[PDB]
Amino acid sequence: SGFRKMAFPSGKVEGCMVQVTCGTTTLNGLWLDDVVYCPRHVICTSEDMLNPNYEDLLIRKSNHNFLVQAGNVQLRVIGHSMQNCVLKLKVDTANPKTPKYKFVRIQPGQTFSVLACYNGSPSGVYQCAMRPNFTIKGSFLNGSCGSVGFNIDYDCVSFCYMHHMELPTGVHAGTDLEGNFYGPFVDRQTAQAAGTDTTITVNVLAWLYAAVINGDRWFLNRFTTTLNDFNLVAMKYNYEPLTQDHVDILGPLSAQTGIAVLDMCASLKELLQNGMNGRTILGSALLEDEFTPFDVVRQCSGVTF
Amino acid sequence: SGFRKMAFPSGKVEGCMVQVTCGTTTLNGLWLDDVVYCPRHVICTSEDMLNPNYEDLLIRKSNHNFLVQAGNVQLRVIGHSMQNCVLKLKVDTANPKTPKYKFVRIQPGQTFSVLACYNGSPSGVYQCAMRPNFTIKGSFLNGSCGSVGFNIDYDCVSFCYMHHMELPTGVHAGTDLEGNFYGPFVDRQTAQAAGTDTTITVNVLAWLYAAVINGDRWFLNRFTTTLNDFNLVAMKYNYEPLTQDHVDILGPLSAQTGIAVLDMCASLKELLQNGMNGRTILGSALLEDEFTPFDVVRQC
Ligand SMILES: Cc1ccncc1NC(=O)Cc1cc(Cl)cc(O[C@H]2CC(=O)N2)c1
Ligand SMILES: Cc1ccncc1NC(=O)Cc1cc(Cl)cc(O[C@H]2CC(=O)N2)c1
Ligand SMILES: [Cl-]
Repeated sequence: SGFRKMAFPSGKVEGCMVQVTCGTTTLNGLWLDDVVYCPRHVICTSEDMLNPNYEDLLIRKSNHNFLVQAGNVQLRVIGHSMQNCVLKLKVDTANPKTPKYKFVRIQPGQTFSVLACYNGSPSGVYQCAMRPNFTIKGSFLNGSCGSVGFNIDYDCVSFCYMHHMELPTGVHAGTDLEGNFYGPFVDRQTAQAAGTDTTITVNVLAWLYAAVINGDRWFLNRFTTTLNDFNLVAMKYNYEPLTQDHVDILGPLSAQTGIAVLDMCASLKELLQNGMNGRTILGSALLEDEFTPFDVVRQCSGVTF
Repeated sequence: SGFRKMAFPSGKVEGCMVQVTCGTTTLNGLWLDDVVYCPRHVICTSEDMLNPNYEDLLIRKSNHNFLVQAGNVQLRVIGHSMQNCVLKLKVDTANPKTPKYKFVRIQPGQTFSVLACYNGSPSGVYQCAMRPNFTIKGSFLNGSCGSVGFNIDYDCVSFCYMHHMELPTGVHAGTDLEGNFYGPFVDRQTAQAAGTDTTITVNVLAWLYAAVINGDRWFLNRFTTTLNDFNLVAMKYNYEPLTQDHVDILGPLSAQTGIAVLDMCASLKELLQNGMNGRTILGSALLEDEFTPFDVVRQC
């Protein structure tokens, strides 16, 4: 019993974190095999950030301009190249702690664990979701750039996020490990704002199933709804549309609890139109949308890594 | 910016998790140096769980009755002893992954990270607080016993909790790493109930300071309060009394934000009276009490 916002065990990722310094800027790097990945903005001064020409800034750098520190050992940089918004520093040593890994680009609503780092040292781990507006509501300070997001699928770490910046609203933006930004953001010190966010409907339903599994049923009702009527209500409340794929994905949770997906949608519609009436669900007075259906199944069944 | 429930990176603890089997029972163990720590109830059968006599059950076991598996390697048990409710299995190999560590017994309101495990394998990491009623609101299933709670301030892991059982309300009870239970609980399947839980007042104040540090001030007011008047009000909402120790602990956060502790207490009194009126504080519609003053300073 119990339901917590749970991150993946971070050990496999901790063994990959290094410190990258270029001039006065120090941030985090991810060392996998003989390459260290980090935000390309490590090469910028404050003035360069206003309007950087990264190819021009990079051509002026030599290998010895990048200091990479893994623990208390300095790694030798023997090459450097840029892929989109990520800098790749070739090092003379393959990371002996390199886990089985892959780089995956996730979709909005998908969750992942973030290993927040400063100076190449992991400080904390938290679970979060890629918002529909492509930001993450992370917890990051200056020096956290290069911190990564990941999932574990069996014994393989799938790296999906690298931290680059904080927007004026306090939310965060970054890229996949191929350097492609999530969202309409650019790596430049310039006026940028996140689009209006929406709630991840399939995740709220997953969390309502988790609440039922944990003995919280007050919100259930005798009603059902069509997918189209539910989507009309979802649009009204700034909830993401629910597709048939979402319903299919909620199939196992629906079969385990005996609450059809459209039956749970009728509970969600009533919750949206009426509120919770002073009550809570899993210790929350708001509808939680940062647990996917897979996260709920994983936590309620004790899957290990 | 941002404020999350943040756990410590679990790597240092993952390298210590092992599987311990005694007969038909399998649970988790914590392998540090040449000793594996685990709940002593691993030696119980179904028939032993209401009134086990652990000294009697343990005297009947030989070293080879305990199977310890670290990854895909079986560790040889060369000794065994019981310390309170923890069993200590001496093994023939020191854990090469043993981090710098210590055992610390925590007080209610203290937070820690839990590395939930099954069959010696880590499943997930989350953040917990030791409730005022000495239980923890964890996420644990059958097989999670022996999973541990810890803090890693600097590079030293301070182990503070070892999971032993789930009470009928769904909350969890366990011991420190010296085997002493937190709370009035016993490792027996006899009827046990947690005392009425209360909100950790000092932690709610810490989190209100975190909200101010992160730019939110809507809940502030022009009022102050005496410590005694605050406690008289707060107790009516099942909040823990705020002591002068707590007021002192909030000193740095008070000095950083410019809001006196009793001034923040008046905000809390008003929030308890009015609720949030459709507003949120750090993305929450309820008052959060699982961040300590130390956690707020570390994260913000
Ligand atoms: C200080 C901090 C805190 C947390 N996480 C990260 C950081 N660091 C930064 O944001 C530094 C930075 C890097 C880039 Cl590529 C762009 C940038 O300005 C953009 C952000 C916006 O809206 N204009 C600023
Ligand atoms: C099933 C489960 C789920 C999560 N975490 C742990 C578990 N396992 C247990 O609770 C097993 C267990 C061990 C002990 Cl030492 C005592 C016990 O019964 C006490 C609890 C109560 O009210 N009487 C029960
Ligand atoms: Cl609501």
